[PDB]
Amino acid sequence: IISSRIIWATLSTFFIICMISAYMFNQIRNTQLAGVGPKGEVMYFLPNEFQHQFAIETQVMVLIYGTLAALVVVLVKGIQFLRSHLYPETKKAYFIDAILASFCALFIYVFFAALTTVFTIKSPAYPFPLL
Amino acid sequence: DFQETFKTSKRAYFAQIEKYPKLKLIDTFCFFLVLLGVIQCTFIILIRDNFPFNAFLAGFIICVGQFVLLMSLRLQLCNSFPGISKNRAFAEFIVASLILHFVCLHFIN
Amino acid sequence: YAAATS
Amino acid sequence: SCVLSVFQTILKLVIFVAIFGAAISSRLFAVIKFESIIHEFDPWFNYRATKYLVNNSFYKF
Amino acid sequence: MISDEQLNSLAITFGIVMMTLIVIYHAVDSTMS
Amino acid sequence: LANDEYPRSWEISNSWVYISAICGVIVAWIFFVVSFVTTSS
Amino acid sequence: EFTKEIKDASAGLLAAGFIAIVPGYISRSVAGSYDNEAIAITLLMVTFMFWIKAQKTGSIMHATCAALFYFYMVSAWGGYVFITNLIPLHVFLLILMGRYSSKLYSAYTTWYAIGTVASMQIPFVGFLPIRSNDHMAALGVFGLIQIVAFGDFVKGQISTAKFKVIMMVSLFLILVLGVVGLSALTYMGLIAPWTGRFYSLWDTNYAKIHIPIIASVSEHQPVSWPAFFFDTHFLIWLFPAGVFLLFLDLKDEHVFVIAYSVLCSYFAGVMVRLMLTLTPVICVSAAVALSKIFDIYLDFKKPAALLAKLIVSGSFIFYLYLFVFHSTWVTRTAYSSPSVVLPSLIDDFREAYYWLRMNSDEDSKVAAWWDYGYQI
Amino acid sequence: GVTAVYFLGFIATIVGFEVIFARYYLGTSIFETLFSSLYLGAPGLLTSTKFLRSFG
Ligand SMILES: CC(=O)N[C@H]1[C@H](O[C@H]2[C@H](O)[C@@H](NC(C)=O)[C@@H](OP(=O)(O)OP(=O)(O)OCC[C@H](C)CC/C=C(/C)CC/C=C(/C)CCC=C(C)C)O[C@@H]2CO)O[C@H](CO)[C@@H](O[C@@H]2O[C@H](CO[C@H]3O[C@H](CO)[C@@H](O)[C@H](O[C@H]4O[C@H](CO)[C@@H](O)[C@H](O)[C@@H]4O)[C@@H]3O)[C@@H](O)[C@H](O[C@H]3O[C@H](CO)[C@@H](O)[C@H](O)[C@@H]3O[C@H]3O[C@H](CO)[C@@H](O)[C@H](O)[C@@H]3O[C@H]3O[C@H](CO)[C@@H](O)[C@H](O[C@H]4O[C@H](CO)[C@@H](O)[C@H](O[C@H]5O[C@H](CO)[C@@H](O)[C@H](O)[C@H]5O[C@H]5O[C@H](CO)[C@@H](O)[C@H](O)[C@H]5O)[C@H]4O)[C@@H]3O)[C@@H]2O)[C@@H]1O
Ligand SMILES: CCCCC/C=C\C/C=C\CCCCCCCC(=O)O[C@H](COC(=O)CCCCCCCCCCCCCCC)COP(=O)([O-])OCC[N+](C)(C)C
Ligand SMILES: CCCCC/C=C\C/C=C\CCCCCCCC(=O)O[C@H](COC(=O)CCCCCCCCCCCCCCC)COP(=O)([O-])OCC[N+](C)(C)C
Ligand SMILES: *C(=O)c1ccc(-c2c3ccc(=[N+](C)C)cc-3oc3cc(N(C)C)ccc23)c(C(=O)[O-])c1
Ligand SMILES: [Mn+2]
Repeated sequence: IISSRIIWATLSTFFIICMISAYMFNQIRNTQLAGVGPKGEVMYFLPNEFQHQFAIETQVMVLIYGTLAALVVVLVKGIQFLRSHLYPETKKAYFIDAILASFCALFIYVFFAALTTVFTIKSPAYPFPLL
Repeated sequence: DFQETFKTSKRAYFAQIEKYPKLKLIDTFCFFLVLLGVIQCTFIILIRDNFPFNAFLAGFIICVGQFVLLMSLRLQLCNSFPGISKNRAFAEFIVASLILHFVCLHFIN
Repeated sequence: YAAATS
Repeated sequence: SCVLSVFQTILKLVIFVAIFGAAISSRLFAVIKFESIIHEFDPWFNYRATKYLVNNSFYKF
Repeated sequence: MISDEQLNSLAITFGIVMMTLIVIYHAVDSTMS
Repeated sequence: LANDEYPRSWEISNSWVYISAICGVIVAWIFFVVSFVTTSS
Repeated sequence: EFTKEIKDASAGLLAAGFIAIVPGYISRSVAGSYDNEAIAITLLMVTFMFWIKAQKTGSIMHATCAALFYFYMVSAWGGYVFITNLIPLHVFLLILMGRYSSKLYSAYTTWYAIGTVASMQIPFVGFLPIRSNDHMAALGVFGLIQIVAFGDFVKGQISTAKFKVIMMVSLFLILVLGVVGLSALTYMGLIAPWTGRFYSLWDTNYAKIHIPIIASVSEHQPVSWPAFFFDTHFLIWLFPAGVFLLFLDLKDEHVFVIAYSVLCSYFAGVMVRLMLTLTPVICVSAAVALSKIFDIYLDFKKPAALLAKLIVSGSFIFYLYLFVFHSTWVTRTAYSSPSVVLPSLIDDFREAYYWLRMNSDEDSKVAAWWDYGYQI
Repeated sequence: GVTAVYFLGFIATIVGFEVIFARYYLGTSIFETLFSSLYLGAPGLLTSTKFLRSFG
């Protein structure tokens, strides 16, 4: 049957990310899907504004939050599974696990830095920008 | 089908109530707690009025609450919970009962 | 945010 | 080990003292910078209702 | 009284002390259990 | 009208019925407790 | 304590540290703020602690303690209805996942009886618990939990799998009749309708259409994504994870946390003032996630292993210090401003009010807009 | 035996809280009903726990 923990877990986490990404706001408040810069370059984020947003903003934030949460989950639960699949030879395991976990930490840092940059676009004087 | 499970359960029940005497005291109490509630409801129907609604509720809820507390006791007494013994499960019952009796004597005004 | 008209 | 349990208990007591300090210190910016005054709109009414309790009685409140 | 800047320093000092002590608790608890 | 200025329960007949129920339950609960600690199983 | 009931004491310490300085809670609880939330969100956690202690252990005393603190919340704040609908929901889910026990019967029935009879003593609440839709979920789960318990008595004697769908069909039948009953009663006019703000949480456009005073107050508006960061930095990405990690290992406590998280995330998105109710769960969820990470990377008990553990733990310790700094800056900049005195000082409000207090007749009446009534 | 004394103490707490609640239904104040309860409860909390510990 379909009553599996993984399915319900992924669906609930996705719903939570959608709500924390102001998905509802895009609907009760009708907001222009995106915009256009001086060059016509689609501006994803409406800048220097704190209580207004475009609707591509929700999707970008969903990507960021989902990736960060996934990397945390992978770190806690999926290191060995990844080692089993990507490097099935098993000649060395401790060193491989260490490498994979360090890369996971590095990517968490990169994405959090991206999140902070994207926040500074909304409020242009945020003191702690994590670059 | 049903008419057979009936005798089966009646047998089991009377067996248990005879084996352990205390599991009959609670049962008798619960039965009468039903009657009192029914009597009050019949009164409310016989007169088609519920003027003291505070009073009516304070008199109906003390019965419902006592019933549920007794059943919690009977469940904790037939098969003890992991960290609560038969004694502690009687003292807790007493404390909850006393609190219910106070809030019910405060509701009726 | 407070109980006031916007 | 008994020693490890004693260490953990002392450490938790110190951690909680730090937590209380952090909370109060973060909350006192407005009281340190201007004065001790009730802020916002609703608290004003709440304040009045407490001065009426504290000055008359519980029954008259 | 205590100035605003000193209040800021006290708030941040308490926060850092708290976080370090919690990290030390977690490290000892995980290693020893 | 304040909380204490309404007619008391012992002055309304419907209240007489409900008070009777409350008293019967308190008295039966006391008897129950005495018997539950006395009677051996 | 509440986190110490879901994982360990370490996760509890992390959760307490997070909640102490978290900007989201700080916003409605700065020295000077004297609204109901100040004490209300404390009683909520206490009530939830006792509920979980009562549900997992199965004790009457802890359910009575939960009932008494629920009474305290009913007497303190007007958002007690959240508890009235979250504790039943948890129980309901536990019935559907097949995890009914006797600890559940005992805990829920004792909490419901004492809590409901005690929450009808506040004059404001009156008889709402028995005749209002918002308080009817509890009453459903009160009746339902009594069929299911009879079920168990009559599970053992049938002693075969005939009872499996013999139970399911009965459940569906009752579930249908009740909702219809509510609907019929509501139409007849005996049971009150859903209040005028709770419906607004589902019919988002409803407020402006009918109630024109609810849609003028800034508090009841949706929130843009930046706010879920300005208030719970770092924790906001780490919360959705903790929810998944608690979902991989379902326990009754975890079912509680999951339901709490989902419902409050929706409500917080739909309305700004309901963000505060979401801040505690976020902390708890973050506390679990970080604690799990630490458990796999702090126990120093091998060059590559040591290097990996240090790089991971160090990154997260960096994020913790960044959290402290961000929270303090946010608290100083935005949430610590007084309202009676605009910083320049501009003392016009107090000056005018004092003039009115000193040079006007004691019985005189002032006619201004509602916003400035309490202050006057 | 000696346990009878604790038994009487237990029964006296059990009936005595009810006497308090009746003295409350009939007009006495909440503060008097809150101090009487404390006085009765403390020796009752000792003697009832003792009866229950001995007998069981
Ligand atoms: C906008 C809004 O909102 N508004 C509102 C407001 O609000 C506000 C607030 O308030 C504030 N605050 C402050 C402090 O300031 C603020 O806020 P905030 O910030 O917001 O804060 P909060 O609130 O806290 O927060 C919140 C929180 C949130 C909620 C959270 C949430 C969260 C979450 C998470 C969510 C959760 C949930 C969910 C769901 C989810 C979950 C989950 C799931 C589900 C899954 O701000 C705000 C805003 O801004 O407020 C206010 C108030 O305050 C209000 O108002 C009010 O209201 C009410 C209601 O209304 C309604 O209803 C009505 C009816 O009732 C109607 O009418 C209405 O209508 C209206 O409206 C509409 C619309 O608009 C329209 O259309 C129309 O036209 C109209 O206009 C409505 O519908 C009301 O009621 C009120 O009024 C009242 O009051 C006043 C005063 O002045 C007066 O004047 C009047 O008259 C009235 O009165 C009444 O009542 C009262 C109480 O209440 C009393 O006192 C009086 O006396 C009266 O009463 C009388 O009458 C009645 C009728 O008429 C009756 O019922 C009664 O009776 C009763 O009672 C009595 C006394 O107690 C008794 O006695 C009785 O009993 C007797 O009798 C019976 C019969 O026969 C019998 O049975 C019995 O037995 C008896 O008893 C007796 O006797 C005996 C012997 O014989 C003895 O023993 C005893 O003791 C005695 O008792 C009973 O029955 C009387 O008769 C107002 O208006 C607003 O709205
Ligand atoms: C679980 C436990 C809780 C953990 C901590 C909880 C909360 C603390 C966190 C933050 C508090 C923020 C501090 C703001 C205070 C503003 C006033 C100020 O800073 O006064 C400073 C003075 O300072 C000091 O010399 C500190 C004095 C040293 C005291 C030693 C430790 C305190 C012991 C307290 C408890 C002792 C009882 C023992 C048995 C019970 C300036 O005042 P002034 O110039 O106006 O003096 C007026 C002018 N004369 C000097 C002439 C009067
Ligand atoms: C083991 C045995 C323990 C017994 C159980 C104990 C606790 C159960 C808890 C539930 C209580 C239900 C209702 C209690 C009513 C008390 C008010 C009262 O008393 O006010 C009543 C009526 O006002 C009310 O309706 C007010 C509504 C309730 C307000 C409660 C205050 C809220 C604060 C909550 C927490 C307070 C903590 C303070 C510091 C931590 C008047 O009283 P009166 O002076 O006119 O009394 C005279 C005696 N007549 C009754 C015969 C006239
Ligand atoms: C509620 O409607 C509301 C709460 C806070 C703020 C807010 C400030 C209000 C008053 C201030 N002073 C007079 C000192 C300063 C404020 O700083 C803020 C900074 C932000 N950032 C950094 C995005 C957000 C809100 C405030 C307001 C408001 O005026 O915008 C409103
Ligand atoms: Mn308010």
